[PDB]
Amino acid sequence: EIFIYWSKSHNFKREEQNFVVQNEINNMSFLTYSVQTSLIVATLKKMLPIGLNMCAPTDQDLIMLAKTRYALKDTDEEVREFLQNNLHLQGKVEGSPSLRWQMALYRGLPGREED
Amino acid sequence: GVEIETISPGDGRTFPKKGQTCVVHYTGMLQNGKKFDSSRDRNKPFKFRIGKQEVIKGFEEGAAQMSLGQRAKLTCTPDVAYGATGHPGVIPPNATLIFDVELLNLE
Amino acid sequence: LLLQTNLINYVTSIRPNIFVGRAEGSTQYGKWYFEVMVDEVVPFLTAQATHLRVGWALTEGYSPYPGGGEGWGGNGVGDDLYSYGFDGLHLWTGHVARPVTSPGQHLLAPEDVVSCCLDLSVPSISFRINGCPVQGVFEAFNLDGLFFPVVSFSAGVKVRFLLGGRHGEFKFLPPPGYAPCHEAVLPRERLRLEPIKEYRREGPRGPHLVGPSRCLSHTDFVPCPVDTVQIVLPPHLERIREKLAENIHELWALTRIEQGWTYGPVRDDNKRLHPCLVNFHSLPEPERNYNLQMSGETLKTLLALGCHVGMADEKAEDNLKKTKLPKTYMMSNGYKPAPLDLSHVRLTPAQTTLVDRLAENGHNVWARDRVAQGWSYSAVQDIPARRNPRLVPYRLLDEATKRSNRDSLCQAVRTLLGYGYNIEPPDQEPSQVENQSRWDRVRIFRAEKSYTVQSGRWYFEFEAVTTGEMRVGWARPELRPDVELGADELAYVFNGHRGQRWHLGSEPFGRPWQSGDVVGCMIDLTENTIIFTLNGEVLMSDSGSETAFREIEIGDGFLPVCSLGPGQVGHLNLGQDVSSLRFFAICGLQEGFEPFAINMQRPVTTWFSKSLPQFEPVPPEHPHYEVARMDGTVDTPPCLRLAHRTWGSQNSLVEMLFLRLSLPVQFHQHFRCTNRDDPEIILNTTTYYYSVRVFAGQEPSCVWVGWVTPDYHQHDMNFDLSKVRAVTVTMGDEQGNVHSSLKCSNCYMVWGGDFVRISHTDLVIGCLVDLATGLMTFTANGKESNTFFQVEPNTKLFPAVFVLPTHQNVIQFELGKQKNIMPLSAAMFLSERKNPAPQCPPRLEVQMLMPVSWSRMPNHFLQVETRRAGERLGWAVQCQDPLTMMALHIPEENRC
Repeated sequence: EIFIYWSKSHNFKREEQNFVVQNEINNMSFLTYSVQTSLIVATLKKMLPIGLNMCAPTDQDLIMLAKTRYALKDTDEEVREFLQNNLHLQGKVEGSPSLRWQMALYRGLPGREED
Repeated sequence: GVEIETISPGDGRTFPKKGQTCVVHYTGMLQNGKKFDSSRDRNKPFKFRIGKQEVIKGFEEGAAQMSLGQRAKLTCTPDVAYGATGHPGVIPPNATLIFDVELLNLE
Repeated sequence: LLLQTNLINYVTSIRPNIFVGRAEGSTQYGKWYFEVMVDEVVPFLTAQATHLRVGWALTEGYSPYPGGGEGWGGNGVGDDLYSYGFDGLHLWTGHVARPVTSPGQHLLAPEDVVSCCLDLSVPSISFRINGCPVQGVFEAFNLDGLFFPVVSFSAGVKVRFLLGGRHGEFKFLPPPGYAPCHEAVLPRERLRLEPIKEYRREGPRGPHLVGPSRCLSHTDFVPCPVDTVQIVLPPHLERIREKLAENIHELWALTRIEQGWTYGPVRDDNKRLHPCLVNFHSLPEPERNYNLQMSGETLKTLLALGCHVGMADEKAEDNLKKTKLPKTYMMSNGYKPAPLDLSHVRLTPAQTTLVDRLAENGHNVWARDRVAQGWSYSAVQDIPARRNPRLVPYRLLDEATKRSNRDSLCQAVRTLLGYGYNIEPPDQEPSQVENQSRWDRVRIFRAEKSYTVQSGRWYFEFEAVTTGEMRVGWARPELRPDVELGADELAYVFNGHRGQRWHLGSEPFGRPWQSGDVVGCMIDLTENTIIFTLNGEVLMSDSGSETAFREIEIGDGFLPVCSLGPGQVGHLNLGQDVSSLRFFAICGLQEGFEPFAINMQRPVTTWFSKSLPQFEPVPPEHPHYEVARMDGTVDTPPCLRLAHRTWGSQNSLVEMLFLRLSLPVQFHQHFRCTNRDDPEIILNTTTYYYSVRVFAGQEPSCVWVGWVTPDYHQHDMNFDLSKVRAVTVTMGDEQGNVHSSLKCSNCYMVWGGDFVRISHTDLVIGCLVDLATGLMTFTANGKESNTFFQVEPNTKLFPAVFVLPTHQNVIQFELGKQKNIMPLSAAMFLSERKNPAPQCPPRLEVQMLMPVSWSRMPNHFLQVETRRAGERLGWAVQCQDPLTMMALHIPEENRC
């Protein structure tokens, strides 16, 4: 949520550049100027794998479709039904070979319950 | 003509009389040390009636001194082997052969 | 002409970790005896007869890599000139089997006891079979390196090593004067059966790649101290000559006072009541002043090492006192500490290192003296036989004795330090024990070129079993086997000893691993980057970048590559089973990377850098050496001239060059004994000729000209005609009277310095062979030399020159003829057996010795089982599941 509000605002980016310039934050020793080194994007980069972990590889396809949805700036609430209307997205683990080994690992995770 | 050299003794008692088939598993090599045949690769023992001259000569005075179960090495000179003609495509002319012969069963 | 193929068994070798050798002033006995009892042998488990030989081998070249090799593969004990073997009917060496009479000879069968002996005094290796002498003896062989017992075997055998004592009972008295082999285990190791040099051992989770191992050289048993004679004794030492002596006069006595070893007025030292703490005046005068001058002698070692003394602070004599403890109380003339007492005193690490090497130089002088009185080493002490368990150089001693020695001189240096006299460390000089063999240092295991990746995102893990010098990463397919990974531009690798990137050099990058760390290497060929993770955490450079390398061109491709140094183990998990990868999910999975082997149903084939010198053609593009195929004028026969491109230039590479011509000349299978040319002589001759012109400028003392058998694999950068392999197989009758004395080798050569005041004229060394007599002769410059060689029928011999360049015009092969002697081209090519015109067809080309070459790693290895069967049964070996290989034989080179 913080990141989408990050990208959806413009003057907020300039004010962030302000904070970094008047406060002389290293932005490197913290992680170990450019927006590349923004702690917002850095934190989301580091927190991303945890988020992607929930999404099974069989959901990787839906995502590729939803990429188009946010491209045309579709309404955030309606994406829900964009995904229940476009419901036949998840593919076949047998029909797709790479998924035959991704889905295995995802299936094995004790924290990932199919229920 | 044929030089028998015992590698592992057999029985030293029963020798192939004429007319007893001899089952022998063998491997053969030109004297320079290259192989042309083995029966062990084909996987079946080779049988021949001693006295019917199916086999080359040295192979026939040679597998006669062996006993049952013995393993020996024969060195057939071309006189008591193929000879000046050769087995074209297999054995060059004027060749001496060495055979690791194991007489497995008699008949 | 056509590459021959056949099915051959895999053959392996097992040895005890017992090494014995000989050198000047070596601390090793020279008469060794061991047995092998054959339990079961399946004579034909496959089509090929079961392999089983016993014998001795050398630690400087007996490396029987599984798979291919000399001849038709199946290299065991006796398939080179470093091993000496016996199979019951034959004596094997140099890949030649020579029949030996034994009383009732037959192949090694069940219930057989083979007793192998080594007298390294003459050098000799006798045998016995079932207690019956075997009439055949190897002799006069090379005595460099160390000798170990060895059995070679294919699948389908069971044998038992009998090493005597508690590792066997020998069933047969060793012949007089011989020592059982269990008396050669060094005081720091345990007797066990191991394979010879290996690049792979089975591990808990999977195969463990193994780097080279360090074996003891025969010069690691000679104690070489620093001479302590030419030392004028300084004034500051004689000034302290007494207290440092008084404090070590009964220091060994202090420990045992008030115990069962408590002194008594009736007796003296060495009477189970030793201490005698009173003084050294009561003790005998000769050993007394001997102890004084031994304290001086330790100070003299301090001088020769580079230790000097300086006095600054309050004199310790004042602020030190003697403590009449309740312990160490004695009735003989009062009680006192047995050594001279000392108060609170400390020692800096410089003193620790100094006392370590100071104790080393005490042990090594003692061992040298004992050896000079004839003594030698034995794990079991025999005083009347004059053998000791401690006659080894300090580096090989055990930690208990190391510490016991260090305690005394630590006390001495402590007493010296109390008096404030400085212990000065000497200068530091970095030295390398072995330098010549830079190539027997690193093994590089890479995936096969067929797996090269040009796209996608890939991942693979590498577990560092031993923190050491290992490099893991990605490598372009045309990787050189003889350059350190990352030194050139063909590899992007990570070195974990201290964290370093490697590509075209080194850059510090990341932490060093510890034992058990798992380095996950991953590549993204869409972004063209390489990432390394250490235990699931990305390694970051100092700049902050998360990619080790960026902007990598895809090029021809990339491969997994690993590089293990000496004594280094590692586990390469390419990921054929995803669950095996331990840190894949933590870093590597969600980012899109795939395991490198993900559906390689058959595990990924790997090739390693095989450090066995093979002869390979001189590259047409070579930075240093060029070969010109000069044709033949009327005065000059066809030639192949070697020139050094960069002589005088800054990047000149001057090193021994081992050249040979590609094709061999073969001797006749049966020997005859039992100017213008005469046409009938030249047509009916069997003598053949070739010369080598050593150009003016190239020193003739740096050239060796002659022949090599097809098993010369000796890339020796310090060559001489005493480093050529040799052996003398001697066959005798029952009494021992000789019947044959065949002499075998692999390098039949002459040194150009035998033939050579000013050097401006070339040296034309000519070589003649009589292919129907077996005799070889050399001509210096027209004059006939005095070195003749005799070779047995049917041998192959390549022309060869070994030259250390000393000029940009080095040598020149000359394929000409003499009067009534045919040229080489007649011997080499069948079509030219009667053509007396010298030729140089395109198949004749100079080849040079390459130190390393790539080689396939077998998919399946033999499964050998070793176990100490009992105190009386000895160590057992057992291989029973068969393995074959479809060989491919290059006929002219006699290799597989």
